[PDB]
Amino acid sequence: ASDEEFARPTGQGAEIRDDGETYTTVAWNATKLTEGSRVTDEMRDQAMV
Amino acid sequence: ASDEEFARPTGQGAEIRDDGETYTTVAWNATKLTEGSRVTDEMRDQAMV
Amino acid sequence: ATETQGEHTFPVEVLISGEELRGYTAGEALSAGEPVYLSGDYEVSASSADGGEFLGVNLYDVASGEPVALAGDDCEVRVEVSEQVTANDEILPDGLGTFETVATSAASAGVAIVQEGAASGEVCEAYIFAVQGTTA
Amino acid sequence: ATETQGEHTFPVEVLISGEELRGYTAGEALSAGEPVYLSGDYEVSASSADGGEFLGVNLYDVASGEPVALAGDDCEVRVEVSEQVTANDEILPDGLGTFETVATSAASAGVAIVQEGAASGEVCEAYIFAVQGTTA
Amino acid sequence: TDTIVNVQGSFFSASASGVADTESLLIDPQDAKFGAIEIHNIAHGGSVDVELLTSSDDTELVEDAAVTLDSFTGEGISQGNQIEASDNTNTYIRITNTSGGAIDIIATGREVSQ
Amino acid sequence: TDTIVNVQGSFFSASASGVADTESLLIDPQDAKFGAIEIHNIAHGGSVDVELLTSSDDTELVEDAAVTLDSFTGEGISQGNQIEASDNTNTYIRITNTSGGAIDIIATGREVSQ
Amino acid sequence: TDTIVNVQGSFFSASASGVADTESLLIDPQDAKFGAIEIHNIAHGGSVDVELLTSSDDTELVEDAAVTLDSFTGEGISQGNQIEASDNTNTYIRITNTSGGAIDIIATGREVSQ
Amino acid sequence: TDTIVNVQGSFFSASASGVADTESLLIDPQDAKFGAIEIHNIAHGGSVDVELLTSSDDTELVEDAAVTLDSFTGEGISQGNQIEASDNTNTYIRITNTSGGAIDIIATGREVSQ
Amino acid sequence: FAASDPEYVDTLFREQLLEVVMEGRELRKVAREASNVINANTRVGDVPI
Amino acid sequence: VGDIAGLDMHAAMSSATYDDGTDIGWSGGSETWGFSSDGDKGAVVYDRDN
Ligand SMILES: [K+]
Ligand SMILES: [Mg+2]
Ligand SMILES: [Mg+2]
Ligand SMILES: [Mg+2]
Ligand SMILES: [Mg+2]
Ligand SMILES: [Mg+2]
Ligand SMILES: [Mg+2]
Ligand SMILES: [Mg+2]
Ligand SMILES: [Mg+2]
Ligand SMILES: [Mg+2]
Ligand SMILES: [Mg+2]
Ligand SMILES: [Mg+2]
Ligand SMILES: [Mg+2]
Ligand SMILES: [Mg+2]
Repeated sequence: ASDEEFARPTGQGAEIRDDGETYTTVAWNATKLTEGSRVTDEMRDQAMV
Repeated sequence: ASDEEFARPTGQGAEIRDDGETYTTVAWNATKLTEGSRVTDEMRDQAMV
Repeated sequence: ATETQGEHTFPVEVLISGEELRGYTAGEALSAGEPVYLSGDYEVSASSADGGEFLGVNLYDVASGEPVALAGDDCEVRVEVSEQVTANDEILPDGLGTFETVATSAASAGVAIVQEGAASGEVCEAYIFAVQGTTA
Repeated sequence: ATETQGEHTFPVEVLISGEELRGYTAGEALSAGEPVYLSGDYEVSASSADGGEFLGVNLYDVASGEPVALAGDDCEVRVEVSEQVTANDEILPDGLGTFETVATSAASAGVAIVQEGAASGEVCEAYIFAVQGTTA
Repeated sequence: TDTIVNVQGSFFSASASGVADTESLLIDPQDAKFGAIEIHNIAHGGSVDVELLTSSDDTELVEDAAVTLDSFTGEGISQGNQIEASDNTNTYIRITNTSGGAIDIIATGREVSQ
Repeated sequence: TDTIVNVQGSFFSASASGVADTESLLIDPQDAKFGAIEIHNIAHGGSVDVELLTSSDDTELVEDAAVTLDSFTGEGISQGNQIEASDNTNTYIRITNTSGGAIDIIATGREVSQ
Repeated sequence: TDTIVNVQGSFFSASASGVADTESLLIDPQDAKFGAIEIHNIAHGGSVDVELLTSSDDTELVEDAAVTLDSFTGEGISQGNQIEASDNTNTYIRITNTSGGAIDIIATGREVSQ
Repeated sequence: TDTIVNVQGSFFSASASGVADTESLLIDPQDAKFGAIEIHNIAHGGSVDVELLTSSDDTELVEDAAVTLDSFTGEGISQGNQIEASDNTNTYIRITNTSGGAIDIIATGREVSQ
Repeated sequence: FAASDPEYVDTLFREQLLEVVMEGRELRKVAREASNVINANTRVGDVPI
Repeated sequence: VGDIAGLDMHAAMSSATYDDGTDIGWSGGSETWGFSSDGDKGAVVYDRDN
């Protein structure tokens, strides 16, 4: 939503002017964060951990 | 109202003297503050709020 | 403008009809029925002669810097004229707080049309149809 | 036309005051605050320069063939300008989706009066008071 | 070990524009918040006499003692002075114009404890 | 017995590159955080007139009093000054270029308590 | 990081008006609340001898040692001195008029710790 | 009543050994922990130009304004200067060798608050 | 124009005057707490020292 | 903060709210609302009932 404003100083009998609540968005665009690791079968067998 | 003053020293059987409450005014002159907005009926239906 | 009824003076009702009633700030002291133009941002001052300076007529007396109401176009108005006006005369500001005919001014088009004729210094009934500003 | 409040840009509300809001059909894709003229029967397209092509301003974005709401004369509007406007400047369509002054244009009469001044590319506040069609 | 930053003083100034052909600027320590003054700079838009006075009154000027410190000739600045005055010692500094017309006088310094 | 280290209070500087033949650097105490300044150094890439001004307005220079302190000739440094200016006393320092062309001006000193 | 503003000194002055042809102003550190004084300014309304004295009594001047520091001539100001005196060292400063007629004398300085 | 001991400053120095026939020592206030410097002593093993510069970058010297303060001939000491520079004003002091052979340069002063 | 305040401010109504009068400066009253108070039997009298 | 120097209410106000005369139809006050430079009025201490 738009910021709050100050009401307007006006004459008598004058039109009340429009300054309506105005809207926008922030767009999220979720980015795929990825991580890989590869290990050989002999490595997996021989390692202590 | 005027500020508080001090009573006057007086003889006995003597005429009491006058320093009564004196007055003034502070003016106000209110200004009209106005705010307006307009919404279409279709906007009013469709909005999530 | 004002109306004598014996010993009494009455204010003249500037607005005959219409809803073009819009809020501005007075750039000087303005009186009811006085023609005005934009001197600053939403700020209005008394019109000068020969056109290019008209937004509306001041509805009520104001001091400098106070919020003013104007009748703009599509208002029928009671206004004071500096010369004789007949019906169907086009009028614009005279620069004297009053209106004159297009025919008398150096301008070629007006801002209001006289519905009810008046003599010099008296109230005509006119319809506001245009605004005039800076064209160079 | 758009407004900045921090990092945010907001769509400007084209209409400040007025009730001269009228339905047409878009002859092309139109954007909010764009000056428009009659291109066919109840059909409006964006105005070219130098006058003779103004009915009002487009109140929201439309594709070609869609129903447009138009703000006519009697509307106070937030509109974008291509040059510096002072209050009391007359403005008319630029041909570029914007308004320019009568002084700059090859025309000699405008369609709106500037109520709040603005720089080039900024949003002025204006009152629409006239229509321009073809005169030959 | 304990490390503090020192701001070097509290500022004081008296100034007058268009002081007439025989008039003066009275530099009054009662205008200082700490009660005493030390004038370092006198900038003078023309010729001036500088006078130091003791008053016989605690708050007004009623000349008890007076000494003309120096006469400055032409437009310029005297800087790095230590002309000293306070309220409780009833001391005033007077800068008197001696030029054939009006001048501007700017005096600056710092406040000292009463 | 209590022992304290004194570091001197805030450095102050105003500078301009390529100031034109009749233009000026205006040293404004509003730029200091303590509100008041003492100018020790004026470095000039050509001849300059130094002028001390009082304003009639609290925030902008609208000249009330003006004294030309001195004129410096050629390129160089003036150091060991105590030219004094304050925002609350509305004093400003103007260094005006008087060379037949553009110069560089750097002025430095320290902030003093207002 | 901690920042302190330094207001300098506590003010000190002694003065006399119309001191006669061979009489003196006795500047006495007993009048300082910190017990000791450093005198910067001697304003003299005529010729004066400055004399520095130790007293053999704690509270009154009974001369033990005396030295005439300098002789000033005419009406004028001597400034930026550091002439120095304290009560526990029983030191007094005497300014003696030598003008052959009555003069005004103003001395100013600051209090120093005893 | 409270009595405090004042130890002055924090020490600042820049030095170069055998700076070449036309090269320079760049004194940078970023090397000081308080971010501003006041140079008092310049010792030079031969003739030098002293130059005061403002940078257009917050961290590196990219010359904006430049003034040659003075030129020192021969070998010796300049003392009691107050050449001032700071990091957030991006001020710099350059000592340039003009002797035509290799020289040693030592600048000393103290740190000042930013 | 139509009927409005600035036209008829002193002809169709009177500007309000507030029903409450606002007080001036009040001086601090402490003497009775701050001293020995004698409610004397006589206008003149003596205290033995 | 609501109970300092004998005061019993703190009324924290915004930077924007004083009338600087930049908004349309608002005719600016005499002062500067702020606390940054000479003549800046940064606080008002007062009787709520006056
Ligand atoms: K119309
Ligand atoms: Mg808004
Ligand atoms: Mg009687
Ligand atoms: Mg009374
Ligand atoms: Mg309307
Ligand atoms: Mg006194
Ligand atoms: Mg006293
Ligand atoms: Mg100021
Ligand atoms: Mg003793
Ligand atoms: Mg003893
Ligand atoms: Mg930097
Ligand atoms: Mg920085
Ligand atoms: Mg008795
Ligand atoms: Mg002030």
